[PDB]
Amino acid sequence: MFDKHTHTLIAQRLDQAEKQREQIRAISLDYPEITIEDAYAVQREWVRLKIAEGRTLKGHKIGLTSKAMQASSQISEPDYGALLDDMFFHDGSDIPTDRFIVPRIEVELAFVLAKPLRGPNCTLFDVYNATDYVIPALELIDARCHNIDPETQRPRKVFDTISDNAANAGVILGGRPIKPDELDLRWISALMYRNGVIEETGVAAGVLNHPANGVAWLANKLAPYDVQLEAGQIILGGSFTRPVPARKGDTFHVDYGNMGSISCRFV
Amino acid sequence: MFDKHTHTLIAQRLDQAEKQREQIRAISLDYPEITIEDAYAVQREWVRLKIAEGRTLKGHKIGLTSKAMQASSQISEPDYGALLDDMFFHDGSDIPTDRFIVPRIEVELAFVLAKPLRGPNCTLFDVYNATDYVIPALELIDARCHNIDPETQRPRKVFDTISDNAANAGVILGGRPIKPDELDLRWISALMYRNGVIEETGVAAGVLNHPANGVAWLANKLAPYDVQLEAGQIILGGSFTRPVPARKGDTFHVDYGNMGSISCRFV
Amino acid sequence: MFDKHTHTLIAQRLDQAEKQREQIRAISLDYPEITIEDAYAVQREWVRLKIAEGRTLKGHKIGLTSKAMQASSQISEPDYGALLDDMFFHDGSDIPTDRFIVPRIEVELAFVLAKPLRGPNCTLFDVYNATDYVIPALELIDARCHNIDPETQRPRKVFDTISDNAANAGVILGGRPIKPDELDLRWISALMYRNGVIEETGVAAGVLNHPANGVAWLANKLAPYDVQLEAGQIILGGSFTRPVPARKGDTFHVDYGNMGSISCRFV
Amino acid sequence: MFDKHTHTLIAQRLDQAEKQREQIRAISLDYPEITIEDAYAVQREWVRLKIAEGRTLKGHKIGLTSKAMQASSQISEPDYGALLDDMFFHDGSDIPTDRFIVPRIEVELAFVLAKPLRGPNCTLFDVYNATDYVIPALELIDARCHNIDPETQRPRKVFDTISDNAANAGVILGGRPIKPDELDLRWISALMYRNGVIEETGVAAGVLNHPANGVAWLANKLAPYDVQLEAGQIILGGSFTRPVPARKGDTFHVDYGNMGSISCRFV
Ligand SMILES: [Mg+2]
Ligand SMILES: [Mg+2]
Ligand SMILES: [Mg+2]
Ligand SMILES: [Mg+2]
Repeated sequence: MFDKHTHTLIAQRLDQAEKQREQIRAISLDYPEITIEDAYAVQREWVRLKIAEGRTLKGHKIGLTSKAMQASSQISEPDYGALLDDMFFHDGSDIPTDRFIVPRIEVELAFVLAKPLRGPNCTLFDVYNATDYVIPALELIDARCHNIDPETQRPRKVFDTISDNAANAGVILGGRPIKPDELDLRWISALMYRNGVIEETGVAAGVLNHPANGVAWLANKLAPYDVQLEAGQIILGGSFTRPVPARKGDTFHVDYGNMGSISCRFV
Repeated sequence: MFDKHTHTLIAQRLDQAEKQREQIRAISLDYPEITIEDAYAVQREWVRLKIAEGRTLKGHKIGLTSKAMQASSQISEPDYGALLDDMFFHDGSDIPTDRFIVPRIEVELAFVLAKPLRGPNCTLFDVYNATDYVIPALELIDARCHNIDPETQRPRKVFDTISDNAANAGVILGGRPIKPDELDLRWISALMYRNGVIEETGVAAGVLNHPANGVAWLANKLAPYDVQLEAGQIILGGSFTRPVPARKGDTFHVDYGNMGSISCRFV
Repeated sequence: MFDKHTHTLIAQRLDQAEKQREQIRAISLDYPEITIEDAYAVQREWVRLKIAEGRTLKGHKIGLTSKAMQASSQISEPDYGALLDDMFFHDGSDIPTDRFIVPRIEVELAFVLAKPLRGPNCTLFDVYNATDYVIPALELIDARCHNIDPETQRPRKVFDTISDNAANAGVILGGRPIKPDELDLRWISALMYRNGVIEETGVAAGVLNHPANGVAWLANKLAPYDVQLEAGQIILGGSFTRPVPARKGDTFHVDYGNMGSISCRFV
Repeated sequence: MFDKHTHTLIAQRLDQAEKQREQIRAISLDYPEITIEDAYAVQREWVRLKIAEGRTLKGHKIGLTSKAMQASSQISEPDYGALLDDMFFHDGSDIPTDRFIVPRIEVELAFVLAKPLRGPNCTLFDVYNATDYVIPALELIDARCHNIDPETQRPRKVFDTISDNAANAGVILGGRPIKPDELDLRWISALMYRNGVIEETGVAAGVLNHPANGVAWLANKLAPYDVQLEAGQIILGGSFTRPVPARKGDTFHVDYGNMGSISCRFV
């Protein structure tokens, strides 16, 4: 494990990559001895830097939820990253494509907390008690590191993703807010349209068998750092679709059936 | 368009590939001038051979329904193949892995016809009127041609798949039979488990915007050949999930919610 | 009744049996005058030892919840055991078969407590008041004593099972969490699949007429020992199916209908 | 295979066994080379004799509808028997215990045919088309052959059960008649009470994955004998519970929830 100053240097390089919209070499290639603990330490430093610049923490996301993507990576559980205020775009918004590098859209559910959640021993049941509203949410993900020879599996890529604030870039909330007990969250389903054609469909149970499961897991991950999920935070639970590339000119419309819809346009 | 003898020659080679469980070189590589008309002519010949051997036509399938698949296959419409009696396995069956080469499982809805459907001008409404029951159905697909050839590493094409009876191999019907009008077919959703873990999820609208659409399209495609979809036939409308590889020892469970489930095990 | 030292030494022998995956002779054959209270004292010592090793108490289970199972065990009421943190597996997990001796799977409902339950005079209504959520739960049960005695061929007795922490080994929570008032718990039903075939089915009322009844009974049983069911504990109420053997390679899928599903694979 | 005369004489012996309520030696022990087809031939002769006496065929039952029951019977498919008019008792009837030898109660769904079903190629969909109503049904089963051989202690075999008209003795229809399309038959569930205590519970999908599947299977089994399922016949599809012994003084109550109940008392 590296000393903090190494984590800070890597964070500064990610920060410049984001600002210039120019990718850097995969962190795990430049730092072949990097550990998962180092990766989260890099993330923490970068988030710290971005908050010092004037951003505010608004929540978190859980990623790498599919067992398939978990299997091919160096780890055997999901990942997480921090959501900042400048990542949020309004339902129906024009999104500036130029701000991103290789943006892709994911289909998720978000949990808006009424009460804090703290580990250890946080459970699904604690999540239900603490959740004010569940609402559909799109995530816009991106990559500040190059991915060389993408067809060749390289498990240590997960360290890059984690360092790179779990690929965070954007969030679009929309549709129908519900109390968590209103209906069975496992069977919420969605159709993702891009430019008027369905590109992906999915069902929420594809996220960790229950789309709220990652929230409890996250609270438990954060506990050792003396961090909790705070009241008012928005927690994105994970995607039940493969991400779909967003290009300038694209319009997205994601239909969650009786849970409403979310739209945006890339300009 | 190749001569009658050449179609039969290709069909016999596909037939040998299936019987021996030994893939042949892509048809498009040995025959670079192959057209889509040729491909269907080859399929017809192979089906003729297999019926002459003692099999019976039980229905048809529609494939290449997604936008991802149509673009990558370089085609602007779906494909189709013929379903024979020996392709059908019972719900909950042991499936002999050794019978197949590279089997993969798809998640579909099947339409069981009470009345014939004939083109041209077959509509979605005709399909509703002619359908006795809709039932969940898994398709087991396979490939008798190499995906990447030993000699040149060149990829397999859409002509190869179509010639190869649209990748047909197996069908597993199960779950809950319904009249077409019982509920909105567009929103039927499914969770595909392999070995207890969700590998894919999907919603039926991902099949041509309405899972009955392919049935009408198919009747219209067959009209020129003086062929119709016959009463009693089972028509598989297309997959709302990417295919998932089946290996010896795998248990599949596909949960269609209020439409029931289908299971099998590869032995 | 035996002295405290004997309870401790029997518990140590069971602990070694579990650790080494090697069964010991039925305790009741070595100790012909063993009482039900002795059996619970052995259980308490074993739980104490495991907690001393760093384990944490997470809840309890109730067993022998059929009049038929009670008759076979020559007892007139259920039994209970303690659930420790290391017994819990995630929904969809690989379960290490080598960790167990003769594992079997049961189908249950779990009660997650928001408030403590203390005897005497704990009622069904107290259980409803104290329960935060009900969630489907599988129990993985095992046996550290021989069922058929190597020397005498005589069978294991209820004293052996109770001493052996009521056959406890594993727990798998999954599916849909509900408030106890959401629907009639009595009519929750389930299909247990092993390797894609239904091995057992059952309905929750098969557990003591109402799956919450065992929880009240348990609180009342524990009162004389100055023990109560604590807030945050998970209480498994009993199986509505006969247990089904788990072997290496087995995939389990348990379908509780509108209450969701739980799966796992033995590896 | 035995000659026709032997089938007749075995049937006469079973007929006397039933009349006298005195078991005979297991047929398979007297006839070690007995085949499944011999067993069905004995059954056919017995049915013929009973009809000659003035009885009328009212339908059929399907048995051994579990993979587990099939394994115990060393068979790879269900069995069947014929239901005669004098086997039917009214809901809430006193049942004369003295008429039977070792009676046991099973919990089933019955299919009342509006149209005939003939093999080969009878499907689930044909069953739905031909079924007028589905109604809960209890089966009273019995055994005219010793389970444990007086001389050798050897057990009864499947050939014995099939010869013995598939253990047929009584049928009790009751509860709520529904059109097959009214609800999902797979999820009909039941609680069997004997003397006010639940002895078994079960769900209809436990019968061959779908309680109508046995009906199609049966039509296909009967086709080679130039027999079909006739309009107006009642077909019992299989038990979703293990049979429960009936003794003089026993009251049975079987609760199918929203499908109604069936009761009887043994006197
Ligand atoms: Mg995401
Ligand atoms: Mg298909
Ligand atoms: Mg249990
Ligand atoms: Mg029966």
